[PDB]
Amino acid sequence: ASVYAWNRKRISNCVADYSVLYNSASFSTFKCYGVSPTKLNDLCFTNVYA
Amino acid sequence: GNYNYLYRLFRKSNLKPFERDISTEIYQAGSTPCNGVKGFNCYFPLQSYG
Repeated sequence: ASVYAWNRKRISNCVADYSVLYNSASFSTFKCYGVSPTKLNDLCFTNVYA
Repeated sequence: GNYNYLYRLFRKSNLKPFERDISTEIYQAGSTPCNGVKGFNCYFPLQSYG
């Protein structure tokens, strides 16, 4: 979508293996705030959003 | 923003009590052979509050 109307995906009821993202060197950036990216594969959450 | 004040962002293991660690070698955050060069998964280990 256009940025004035940004598009959200609900992530639920699945295993979030972020390791494909950790190795996705085609990303011109992969910043994180509050939490380190490498830690994410140890975690659990009620809802996740993109 | 004052960039003279620094914290280590990440480390290979926890500090022991009153352990002091001043080393600034490039942190390998993933599969990348970092070889002492900044880049994807290859980071300078300190950060600043600014």
